[PDB]
Amino acid sequence: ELLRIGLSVSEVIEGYEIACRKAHEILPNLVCCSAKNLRDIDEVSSLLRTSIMSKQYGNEVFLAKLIAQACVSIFPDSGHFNVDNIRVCKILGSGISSSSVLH
Amino acid sequence: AEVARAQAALAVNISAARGLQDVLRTNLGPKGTMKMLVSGAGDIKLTKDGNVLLHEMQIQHPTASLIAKVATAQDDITGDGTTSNVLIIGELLKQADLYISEGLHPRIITEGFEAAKEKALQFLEEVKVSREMDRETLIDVARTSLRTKVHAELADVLTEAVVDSILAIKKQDEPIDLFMIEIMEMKHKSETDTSLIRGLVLDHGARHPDMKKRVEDAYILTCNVSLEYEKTEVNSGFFYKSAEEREKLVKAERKFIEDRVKKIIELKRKVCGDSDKGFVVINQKGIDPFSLDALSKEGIVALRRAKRRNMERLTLACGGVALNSFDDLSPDCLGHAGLVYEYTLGEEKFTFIEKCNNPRSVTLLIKGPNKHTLTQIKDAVRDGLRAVKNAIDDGCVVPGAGAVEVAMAEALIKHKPSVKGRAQLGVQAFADALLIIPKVLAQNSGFDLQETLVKIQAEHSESGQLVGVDLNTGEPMVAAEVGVWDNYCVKKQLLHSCTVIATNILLVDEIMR
Amino acid sequence: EVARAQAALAVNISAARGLQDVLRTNLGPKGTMKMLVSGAGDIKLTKDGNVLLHEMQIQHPTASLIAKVATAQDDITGDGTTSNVLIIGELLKQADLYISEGLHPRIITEGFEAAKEKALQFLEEVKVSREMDRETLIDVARTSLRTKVHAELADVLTEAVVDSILAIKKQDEPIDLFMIEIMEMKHKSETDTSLIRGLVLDHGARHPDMKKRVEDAYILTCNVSLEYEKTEVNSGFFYKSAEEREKLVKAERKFIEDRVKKIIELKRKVCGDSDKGFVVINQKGIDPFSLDALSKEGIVALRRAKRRNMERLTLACGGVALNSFDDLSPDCLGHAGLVYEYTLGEEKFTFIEKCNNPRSVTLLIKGPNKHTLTQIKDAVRDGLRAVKNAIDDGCVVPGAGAVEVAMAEALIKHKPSVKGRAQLGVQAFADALLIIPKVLAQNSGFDLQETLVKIQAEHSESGQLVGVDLNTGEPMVAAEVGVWDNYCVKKQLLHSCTVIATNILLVDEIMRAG
Repeated sequence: ELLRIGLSVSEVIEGYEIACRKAHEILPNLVCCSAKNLRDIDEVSSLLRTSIMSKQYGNEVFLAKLIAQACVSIFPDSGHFNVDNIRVCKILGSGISSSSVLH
Repeated sequence: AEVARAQAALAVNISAARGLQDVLRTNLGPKGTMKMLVSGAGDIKLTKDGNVLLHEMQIQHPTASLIAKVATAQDDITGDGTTSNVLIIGELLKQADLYISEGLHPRIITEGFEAAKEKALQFLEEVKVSREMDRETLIDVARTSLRTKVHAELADVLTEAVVDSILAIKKQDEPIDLFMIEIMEMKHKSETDTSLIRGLVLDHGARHPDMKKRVEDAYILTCNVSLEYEKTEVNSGFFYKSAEEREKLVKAERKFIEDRVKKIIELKRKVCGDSDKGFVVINQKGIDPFSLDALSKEGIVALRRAKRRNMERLTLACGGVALNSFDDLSPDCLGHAGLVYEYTLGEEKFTFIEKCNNPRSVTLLIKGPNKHTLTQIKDAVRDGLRAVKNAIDDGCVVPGAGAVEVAMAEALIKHKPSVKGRAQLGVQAFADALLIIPKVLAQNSGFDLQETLVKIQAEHSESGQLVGVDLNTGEPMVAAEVGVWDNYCVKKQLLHSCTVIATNILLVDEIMR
Repeated sequence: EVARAQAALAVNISAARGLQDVLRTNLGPKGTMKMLVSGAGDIKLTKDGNVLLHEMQIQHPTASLIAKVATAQDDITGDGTTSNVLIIGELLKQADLYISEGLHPRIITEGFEAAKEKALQFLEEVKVSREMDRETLIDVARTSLRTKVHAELADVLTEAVVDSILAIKKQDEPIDLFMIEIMEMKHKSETDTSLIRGLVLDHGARHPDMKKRVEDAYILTCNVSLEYEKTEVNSGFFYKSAEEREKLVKAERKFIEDRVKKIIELKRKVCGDSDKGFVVINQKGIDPFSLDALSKEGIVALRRAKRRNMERLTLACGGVALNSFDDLSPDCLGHAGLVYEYTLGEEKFTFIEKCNNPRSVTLLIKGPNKHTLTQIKDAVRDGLRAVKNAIDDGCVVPGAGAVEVAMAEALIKHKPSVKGRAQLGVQAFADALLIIPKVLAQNSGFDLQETLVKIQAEHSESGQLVGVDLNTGEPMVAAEVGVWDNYCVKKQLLHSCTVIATNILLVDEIMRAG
């Protein structure tokens, strides 16, 4: 449109830029509550549930609880978290919700 | 075979150039863009700088060969104007085109040009004022020379670091920076950025707790050829005279490693006295774990993989002599970096060779995870480095943003070349290529390359005012106040590389295939 | 379909060049004539801008558009038609060059307007009064004919030109709507243009010994029939039944024979003396025994004249339109100081002259009797149309593009708008000026520019009007050269120049419609 309207390249780019600067400014303001536990599966699972929501159509709570367990309980803290804290042995049989976290 | 002659050969020339040139006109000032470049390799490159686009790929014409020629001039001789140099010629060509569109000799219109360039050169001396090589005076030149080359915000953070680099000098005064360029591209959370890090930086350094990360007193044995052979400036076999001799060397090869650390552990105490002064062997190949540890354990810092450049800049930086062996050396030749500091940033160690005894070599740490970002930011640096180095080499400085061109095109007021008027036309032709910077910007930026420049012209015809199209919004102002000030190295040379190639095509009436 | 955006413009301005081109020398002493076997298909010969326009069949709309607005100025000027065509395209290119550079045509049109007025404003500055004398009448009549014909034929006609216009200043009439009575003689020779301060008729009718030399001229110019239709008519043409058409004719010759006797005493009342010459002029035929017995009365009589002639003779001779052959007043019947029936070629041309009014005055051109004879005619009439402007205004100015550079010297340097937005159109405006002198000179000789700078520098030196010498292709001061525009023409041109070049510059589209 701004190309049809005739606005130049950097012009509207400066538009989104200073605005994504403006938006990044508002993003901490639009933080709505918070939560975490360096240990707890369930509370941490919900974010890990809802982040994988987009990335999963499958069990939201079950992979919530596993990776929450996994990410947490592979660690003495989980105040630290790293690249591979969790790996996978992909194995069939039984159920897909038979999946288990073994550190 | 066949040929082309008269204006037929000429038309092919003048059309191919101005057909290629306006493609390049998409980019200049900050309001230019970064032109996508994909050569035969497949990599995307975004550059507002001429040399990249010009010397990588071209739509193939007989004119495309000469354009990189005078493009090999501007970046070489200056480095600022590569973006600017191209947009001048075809604007002059379309002018001269009119005169041969009228019909005339390309020879007589040839003679109508170079004097005007020679005039403008005079006029360039005239209108400019010699300016300080002071850091902050350079900034207004620095941003602009960078910004005429590359987009503002990059040029803006470059304005700081480039000047910080070109002011880093020992007063080695050059048009460019050879040693002040040490570029470290680092995968980082910053996609486009350059970190100024003083002193020679080494490609890497080796980790070990006993190996000193901090060497303030460095006795540097430059080290290339590995631990695995005795007194060797090159790795080669002492064995392998038959088939079973292949096994014997590697059985004796671990011996030289301990022999070599034995040299370095004693050569430390030889040269350094006690172990408090870190003895530096920068081993430009991999250090074997035993001697990696045993040099660590003795206090020697055995550094893994410097560069041949980091070997030669070391010969410069540390004021000491390099070596390709780890052999015991007389304590004299051993390099001294007032700081040898291995620096782990991200996962990678960059060993500073600092307090350079010749700090003409500094280092820039380039940032990106994505090479397309990491290449482009690297690209904007160095064309602007030599551009801003043309600021601090030049006690003369020429004010930018069309301040000096209206001081020519108007002060070229004609019948000064009255003879045939062909110069009066040729100077007019030349006068009309002057304003491409006031043109391309008010083009790129708001309003009109024309309707704003008429003010520029007018407002310069007003009060002799230094005036110009903004690099940014394309509206009139006073270009002296704005500080936009072009390198004095650019202007003169910027003219030469134009009219010399603009002279050739005119005298070229012929082409054959 | 339609043609929009730039396409509504290019085709118009692209057509406006080759048009402009061919006639680039239709003009000045450098001017070159053109023919047409093409446009109207006949054998045709013409030199003038507007006149060569109409002759062609011009299917491009713009080609027809200027023909209108040019004809307006073509009327009084008669030259500069070819001229005004040239500067407009010279203007259109620069404006196109802006839109080629890219820009808005209406703010560009807006850019003409001060410049036009500024040039108009300059036009009264550059208009220099040479009042009407034969010199200014010569030098404008020739430079017009030097434009339209040979400088030879210019000075050949420049006599005949000033010939009639002396009596129109006796009329004190700044225009010539008469004395423009022209007779075209059958001869071998083009150049012979005979001044007759009266009229000429090709007549003297069918009979000699009528005293075709009439010193005391008493002119009855009549449409009465001393001869008439023998054709079959009832309602005015052939009637379905044959016979009723017949009864009409037997009253014809009797009516004619009677009017002979009416002229007898019409000779006796009027004159009574053959020594006092009487002239009959019939708009229709005259039977032989009429003229024969009218020759017996000491009367020459001219059958089948024309309405202008009747009126012009009613004017010039103080003559009559009177309808009768009955006894009439001699003072009614007009007078000429001399009357003679002259013969060159086949037909006997009555030279009536020293007429009571030197009002309708014959300039009699001989000629090859061709489109060439037609060619040599149209120009001298325009040669007048030049000098009438010279008679019109008091200000007659050096020609050959003398004014053009000084305007571009006047206009552009200081911005006449002091404003670029208009200066755009102004820079476009003041380039239009220069083409005619610089195109003709370079056609006639040395180039636009190297000649310009010579005309420029001397203007730049003096500001005096140095024109072009088209005898070379170099500048001279067109004062001495004699090529002299009036203020009228150059006044008129920018009007016809600009207003047509503007609205067409502002075409936002063109469409085949219905």
